[PDB]
Amino acid sequence: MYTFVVRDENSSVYAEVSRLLLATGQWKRLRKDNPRFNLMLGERNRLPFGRLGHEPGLVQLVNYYRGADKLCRKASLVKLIKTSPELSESCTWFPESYVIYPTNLTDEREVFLAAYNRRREGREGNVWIAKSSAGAGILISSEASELLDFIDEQGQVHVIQKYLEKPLLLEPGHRKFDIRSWVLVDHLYNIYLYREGVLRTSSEPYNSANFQDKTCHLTNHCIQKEYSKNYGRYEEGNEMFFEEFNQYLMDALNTTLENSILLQIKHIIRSCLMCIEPAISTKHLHYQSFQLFGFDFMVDEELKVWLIEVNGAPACAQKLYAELCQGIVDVAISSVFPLAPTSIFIKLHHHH
Amino acid sequence: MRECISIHVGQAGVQIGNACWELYCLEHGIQPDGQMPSDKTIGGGDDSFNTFFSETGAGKHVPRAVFVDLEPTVIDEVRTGTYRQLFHPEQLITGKEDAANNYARGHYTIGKEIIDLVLDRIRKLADQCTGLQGFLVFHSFGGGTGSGFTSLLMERLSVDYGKKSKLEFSIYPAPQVSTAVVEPYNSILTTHTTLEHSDCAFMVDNEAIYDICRRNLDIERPTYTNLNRLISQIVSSITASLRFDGALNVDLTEFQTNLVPYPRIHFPLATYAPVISAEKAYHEQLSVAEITNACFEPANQMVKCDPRHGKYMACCLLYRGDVVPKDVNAAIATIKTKRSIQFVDWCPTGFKVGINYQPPTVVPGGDLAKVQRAVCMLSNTTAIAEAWARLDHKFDLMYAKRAFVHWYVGEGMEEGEFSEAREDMAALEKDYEEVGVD
Amino acid sequence: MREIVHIQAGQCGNQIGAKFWEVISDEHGIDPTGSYHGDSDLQLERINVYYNEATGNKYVPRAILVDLEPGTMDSVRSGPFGQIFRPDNFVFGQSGAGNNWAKGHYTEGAELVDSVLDVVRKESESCDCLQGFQLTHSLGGGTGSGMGTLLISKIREEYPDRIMNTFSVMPSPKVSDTVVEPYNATLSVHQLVENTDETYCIDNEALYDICFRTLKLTTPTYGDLNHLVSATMSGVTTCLRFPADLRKLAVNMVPFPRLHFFMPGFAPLTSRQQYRALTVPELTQQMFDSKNMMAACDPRHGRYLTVAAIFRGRMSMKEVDEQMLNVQNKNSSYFVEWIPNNVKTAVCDIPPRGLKMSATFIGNSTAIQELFKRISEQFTAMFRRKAFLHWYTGEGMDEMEFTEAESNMNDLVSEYQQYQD
Amino acid sequence: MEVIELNKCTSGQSFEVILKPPSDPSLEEIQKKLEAAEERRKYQEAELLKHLAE
Ligand SMILES: Nc1nc2c(ncn2[C@@H]2O[C@H](COP(=O)(O)OP(=O)(O)OP(=O)(O)O)[C@@H](O)[C@H]2O)c(=O)[nH]1
Ligand SMILES: Nc1ncnc2c1ncn2[C@@H]1O[C@H](COP(=O)(O)OP(=O)(O)CP(=O)(O)O)[C@@H](O)[C@H]1O
Ligand SMILES: Nc1nc2c(ncn2[C@@H]2O[C@H](COP(=O)(O)OP(=O)(O)O)[C@@H](O)[C@H]2O)c(=O)[nH]1
Ligand SMILES: [Ca+2]
Ligand SMILES: [Ca+2]
Ligand SMILES: [Ca+2]
Ligand SMILES: [Mg+2]
Ligand SMILES: [Mg+2]
Ligand SMILES: [Mg+2]
Repeated sequence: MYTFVVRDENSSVYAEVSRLLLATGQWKRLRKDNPRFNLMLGERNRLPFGRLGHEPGLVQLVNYYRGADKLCRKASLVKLIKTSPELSESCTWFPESYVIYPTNLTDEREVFLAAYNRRREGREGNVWIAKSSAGAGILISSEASELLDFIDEQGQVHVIQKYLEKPLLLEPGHRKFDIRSWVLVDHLYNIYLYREGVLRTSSEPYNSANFQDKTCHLTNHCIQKEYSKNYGRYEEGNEMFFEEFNQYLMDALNTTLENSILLQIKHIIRSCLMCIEPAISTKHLHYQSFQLFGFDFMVDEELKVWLIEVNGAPACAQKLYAELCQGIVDVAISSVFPLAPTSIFIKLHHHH
Repeated sequence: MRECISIHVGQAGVQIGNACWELYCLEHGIQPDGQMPSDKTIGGGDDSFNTFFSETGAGKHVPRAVFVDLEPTVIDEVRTGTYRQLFHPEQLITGKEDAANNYARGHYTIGKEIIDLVLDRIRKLADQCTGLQGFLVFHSFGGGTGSGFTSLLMERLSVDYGKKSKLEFSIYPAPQVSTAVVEPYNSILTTHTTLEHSDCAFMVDNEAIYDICRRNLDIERPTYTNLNRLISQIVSSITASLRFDGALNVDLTEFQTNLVPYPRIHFPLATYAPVISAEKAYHEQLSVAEITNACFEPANQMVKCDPRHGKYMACCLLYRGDVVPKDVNAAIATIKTKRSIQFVDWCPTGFKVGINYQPPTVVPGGDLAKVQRAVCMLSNTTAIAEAWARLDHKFDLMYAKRAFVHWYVGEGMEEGEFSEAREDMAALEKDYEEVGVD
Repeated sequence: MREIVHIQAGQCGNQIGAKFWEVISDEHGIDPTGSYHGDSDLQLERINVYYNEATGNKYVPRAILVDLEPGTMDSVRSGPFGQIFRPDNFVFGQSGAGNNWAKGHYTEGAELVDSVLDVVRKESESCDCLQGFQLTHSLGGGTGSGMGTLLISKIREEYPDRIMNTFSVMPSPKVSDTVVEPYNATLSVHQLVENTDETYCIDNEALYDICFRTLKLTTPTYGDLNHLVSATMSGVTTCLRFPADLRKLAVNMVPFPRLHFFMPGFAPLTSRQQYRALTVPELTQQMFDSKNMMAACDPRHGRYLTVAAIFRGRMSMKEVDEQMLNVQNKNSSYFVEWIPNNVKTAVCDIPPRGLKMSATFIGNSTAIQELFKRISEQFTAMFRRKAFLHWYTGEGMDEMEFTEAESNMNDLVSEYQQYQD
Repeated sequence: MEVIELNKCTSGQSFEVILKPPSDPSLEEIQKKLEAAEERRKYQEAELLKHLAE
């Protein structure tokens, strides 16, 4: 009989994993402060890693990798890419980004302006986007003065990265979108990619001559369902799954989702996770870690995939909770604590 | 030459002291009767090993050590054991009943009655020193004597020997080998009152020594003898520079200088490699790079924690055996390019290295195999603050209900000394965070 | 040299105490005449803890036999190991206590208490370093209950800083001599709440059910009940008699000064299929099973503040840790989570006479409040009607003293109740 | 990657490698603490004996 504790009541994913664990009749939930546990569905912020793996005779497993915040933070991800030889500063799949501290606080203010002046002089498209982790607060603009003045009015670190002025637009609609991939990394650091993804689409026609109205530029599920007037028109909940999106790429572009996009996604997922493996691996540690990741991608009119951000505590598509949460238990939890297919994941083999 | 007086307090300090001095004798060629054939200056000399041994006219080499315990069964082993001849009786001090795992009982009730006697025996050792460096104090966190009487001894040592350095070898409490529920109380009480009096302290987590013994030595259920022999190798590595000819860590003052930039943060992390089972058919001898890289593996640290998520303030590499500087730097370069070694911006990113050509000695019939080269890394990581967190949390669970507190109040301790001590540890945890986190 | 002075008072106290000295005297190789005849030095290692060494290598128990009537102690003097006790250590009267706590505590017992303390003082003075005292007695009678608690009170006055430990047989209507037992037990519990560091609660109802349902004894006797108490007393004291400290034990078992009433357990308990070997999992499953416990309290009705186990015999110490850490990690809902690592395990290589390996269980559980609740209920059922009070008021006691004992025990239950939540 | 302060002798050598440059209570007061706790023990035992005498 295995024991687990829940320390994040707001986790829709592990609320299901926890519900499934109890359904097996071989997992017993304990009070969130009971140390004699096998599995910890820990909190997002300030998870007490230093207290794991010190109970005699208990193999302990936690659903977060200590150190993965380096990847799941706007500014952190930028510094990781620019300072990591595995990713280098010439990383071809990550938009040119800069870390900018508000003037009321290293900082890349000047380095951003140099690249800006270069584009402005060369007649090139010079539209950037400013954002931060403390957002629901985003600003898209082509003037550098507006971008920097918007970050000073705030008080937290921000990031300015190039705005993809040529995004691939679905038809009919002429509308932006993004791709959400779910990636599970187990205690052995095997990288499993959920076969099911979701395209969070914009129900508004993309308009390059008006970044003021951010409902056709931002494909967030909350913004489309709150400030967009065509929500749920083309697909239910502004969500298109891989089957529909794949068939579209064949009828329209004469290509497949695997060849034109998924190869680059799998490559980007591997590159990011292999990079930090030495820093976060629990291979020789006194406890084990796994974690579900939400990778967000952009696709341009050349079918080139770009990495937007990586979410360390992602949610799932309503239609995909059952299958994916079951997959977590199968490969992540029961692989360490077995019970008394055709997998839903795609193993991204790599060198450890 | 400057002398070092070792003090062993409580069962843990006495039995670890017994294991170290056994090893020192094997290392310096001293026999159980105290005789040292290689010592050509009979009844005197200022050699490096004389920092730990005085000499009688009869050529006996007497440890500059004091063993203190409130109950006599552990020291009586020393009095009748293999090395009973090394120490004369005045060096072995035992009461008739212990502190019952009660800090207040060892610090106040019993400690008050025996403190002046201990200081008198220590003064006798100090009177044989032409230039005393300081003291090395061995004790447990959890025992009532180890915690309670040790902290009182440190306070008095700071009075009687103000200009002398004091180093600790402290045994951190682990449930796998402890039967006492109150050790979190004792550990925090004694760390609070000892902090300002200790210049550098080497914590050994019994949980670490235990797994190293089960994993590397294949000891299914280790004993204190197994733990103590392994612990005395690390201690021998740390005190070798004081007992042998060298230039790194040649006196106690150099430990604080090289390992403690901030006085309160004086808890270096010890890592030792390799530990090889003697029962093995025969092991492939590891290289300088391999044993150096092992120094950044959590599995051979004296305290289980993740240095990859701390910051280094200092770092010493103490090699023993067939090692030359060429191999060391080759391994270090290779480790920087692979490992996660983040230093504080106000400290250089460097490694002080010491090499002693004599390979590690091992007690015959012991558990550790004879290896051609070994290294002990002393690094001051903020990652060791995990050990304070764990311990402080257990304290909080019991103190929230005042569990077992009446035992301390009953010996004359005020309840406020609990919160005063816990607040100090909370500050200690804040210091580690201000130093190692952005 | 950490000596323990043993005291047994009253019928129950001396009959249970007698068998205890019969059991451990067999374990230490001491024959009925005090001459050692074992074959292991471990038998003599800690022998002075309970035995004095006399001329001719004779070992004399450090026991003081007390009673207000001569009957029971005449049995001991004529029983198996009767000759091994010091003649001067028999202190007794002739009036008896009539199962009356007031007689043992204020009138009859009060006249006899000083001569007992002279014997205690004689034994303590000759101790190199006295650990503390241990008393065996019942709470439902007069001498062991009434005078026993009077002794504990006077011993704590003269030795305030010594550990006071008792084995106390709690009454039960099922195995009950007189109806006034609830009265005597309630009056004694208050004394024990104040003046003992550790009290092992032994419930005659539990000892009965074990002898009936588990041991398959059709008609249990007091002798059969005492065989279980002897086997338990030998188990809990194994840490003291072989290769630790009374005060150290108390420190790790007693988190609150008044909650020092333990539930002991023993394993195996086999019926005469008695030669079969008992694996470590079986020792552990039984040791924690309620049917193996002698407090007649269902531990699943409360929570363990602290638990101690002692395993005896040559067994797999690695497999011991695996099984103990299995009962904890498979029922941690019955252990308070605010005392980390409150389950301790000890091993001893010498098993009891006739067992390859055994396990003794010592638990500080809040389920023990069920025991004091039963006693409190029986007490109130009679006291509300003042039934049988004249036996006690006739000895100088006042109804006020009963009202206070009632409240004291109900406060004790309230205290147990708050830590169970 | 610089080596400095290389010291050599018969029984070993020591050096320093740099990979990157940077960016009490008096004796009286102790007696008081000890004697205060002893006074609190004496007071607590006086209350016990006073209780037992009652
Ligand atoms: N590594 C190691 N730890 C020990 C040894 N002896 C005791 N300990 C640890 O020390 C803690 C208990 O402290 P002790 O040293 O036994 O107690 P004490 O210092 O004698 O003080 P008292 O309470 O008076 O007995 C437990 O955590 C033990 O695991 C030993 O020989 N080696
Ligand atoms: N450089 C860029 N070029 C084009 N579009 C961008 C962009 N940066 C952000 N976006 C738009 O913003 C949306 C995602 O914003 P971002 O992920 O930075 O904020 P967020 O983290 O609060 C949303 P989530 O974490 O749920 O994916 C995408 O749908 C994308 O269309
Ligand atoms: N287990 C056990 N209980 C007993 C024995 N003798 C009496 N009792 C119990 O003890 C209580 C009676 O107390 P008793 O010792 O006879 O009175 P005392 O001699 O005046 O102290 C009743 O609850 C009895 O059930 C015995 O030999 N064994
Ligand atoms: Ca000499
Ligand atoms: Ca000082
Ligand atoms: Ca009379
Ligand atoms: Mg986000
Ligand atoms: Mg001790
Ligand atoms: Mg009777």
